Amino acid sequence: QTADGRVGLVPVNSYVTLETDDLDTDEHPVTDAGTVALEPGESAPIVRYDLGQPAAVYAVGATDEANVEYELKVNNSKTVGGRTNSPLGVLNTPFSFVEKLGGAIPCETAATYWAHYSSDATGTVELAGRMHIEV
Amino acid sequence: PEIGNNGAEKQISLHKGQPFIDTQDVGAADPNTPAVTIEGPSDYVIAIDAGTPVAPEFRDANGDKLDPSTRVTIQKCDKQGNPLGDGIVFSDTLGRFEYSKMRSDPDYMRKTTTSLMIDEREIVKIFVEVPPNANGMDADNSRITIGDDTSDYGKAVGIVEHGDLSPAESKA
Amino acid sequence: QTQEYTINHTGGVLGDSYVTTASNQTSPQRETAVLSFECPRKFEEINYVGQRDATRFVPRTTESITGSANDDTVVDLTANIQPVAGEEVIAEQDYPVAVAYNVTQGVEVDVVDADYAADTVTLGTNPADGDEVKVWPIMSDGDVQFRLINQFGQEEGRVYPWSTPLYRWHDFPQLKRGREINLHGSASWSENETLEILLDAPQALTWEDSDYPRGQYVTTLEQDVEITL
Repeated sequence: QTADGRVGLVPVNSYVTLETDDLDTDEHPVTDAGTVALEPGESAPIVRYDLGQPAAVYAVGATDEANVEYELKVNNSKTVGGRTNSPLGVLNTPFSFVEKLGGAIPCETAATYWAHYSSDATGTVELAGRMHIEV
Repeated sequence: PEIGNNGAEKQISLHKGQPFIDTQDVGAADPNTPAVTIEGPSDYVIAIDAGTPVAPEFRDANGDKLDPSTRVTIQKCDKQGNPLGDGIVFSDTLGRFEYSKMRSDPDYMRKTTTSLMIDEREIVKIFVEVPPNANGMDADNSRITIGDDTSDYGKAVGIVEHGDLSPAESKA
Repeated sequence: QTQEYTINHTGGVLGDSYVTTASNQTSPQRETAVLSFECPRKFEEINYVGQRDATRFVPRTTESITGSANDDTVVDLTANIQPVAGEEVIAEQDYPVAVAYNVTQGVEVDVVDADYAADTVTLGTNPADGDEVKVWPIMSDGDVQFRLINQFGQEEGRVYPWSTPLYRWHDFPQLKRGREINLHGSASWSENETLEILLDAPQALTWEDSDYPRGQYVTTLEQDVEITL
């Protein structure tokens, strides 16, 4: 009846959904199915967005463990949420920044969802995640 | 008796035996762990100029110096212990000080690179990168000093009470 | 934006992956590549300036002997030798010209003095017959230089044409402003591009031995650079 364009009409060919299989070959820890992390407590990355152009973070999700911390950082320095025991978001039900608050996290150069494995813990761990981005 | 109204911008220096500073032991290959933590006291403002001297004097538990390939990095942090890329200063190696004459000599006196400021509630950390198969740091014998009071050489750490000046909020 | 950091022959701001070390070659005198640093993914660019950025590079070599019944207390060498910035005395130097270690007696070995004219050095101890020894004397008679690589092993230029001798490098007292060393040239590069630090000298230098007392990594490099975040 009225206001067909009210929904927003996000720009097409400007929206991406990353996975673990798109990090690189360069970064050391990687497998075929999902990311791993060493026992002494390596800071294994799960998701990374490297691209010279800016972007915005609409959503994040990742697996969960018992003795692991996680964080998310816009450019290569700054973390937004310092640390967490029970992470935000999971697979098939991620954490929508736009839903839970107004706006989205901007990103100029690159973003990264790091995972810190606690040295107190022991044994190998497999991890994975997903992230929804718009330029 | 008579005392002069000294200026608010007081010239000071930092060391271990203070309340707003802390340290903790370190092992090997542990960059994320800060060996030393500093925090801004309440209603005060600290200022560290670019030509400020720096002086870590870490040790081993047995009373030895560590591998000079070891690295030291002073670094400013946002609140919640969160580091930052900008504002960092003094990414130096643990060698090439000659601790004997280090503070003594203006030559051995290694200064910072860029200016720095600490708002009332902020953090500055000192990360250390030791190569593996080496000895760990011992907090009983380690120490930091920065700034140079009490010498015509070097610079000093500025401090001011926030509640005195009106544009202190603007400067922060 | 811009900072002034130090970078080392291991890890540091890079992370031990985009460094690589290597030894030289002896019989064919050739401009080997002993070290190289590749700009990682995360940085924007790296700069490098002469007469602005300080430097340090302490190399050594390795040699061995065989214990004998006769009281040696002295060993010849295959490398030209001099003191650290010049002096006959030991323990006054900025660092020891030479280090020795006995395999059997897992202990350090002091040094008294040396001729410093021929390839000679004294030992203070009295090694036993059959005991294995290692020594890491100073190195001499070499040249050092820089070059850039555009991701492919494919040179485009050279920082500074004329090589500086490592001999002179040891001669100057290091780590003194005014007397600090500062090469020439103004280089800059970006992501995944490499700076190679190259060596031309006969004697076989080292990076790792796993039985050296004064630290794990024997030699070292420590260079100042400017980085754009």
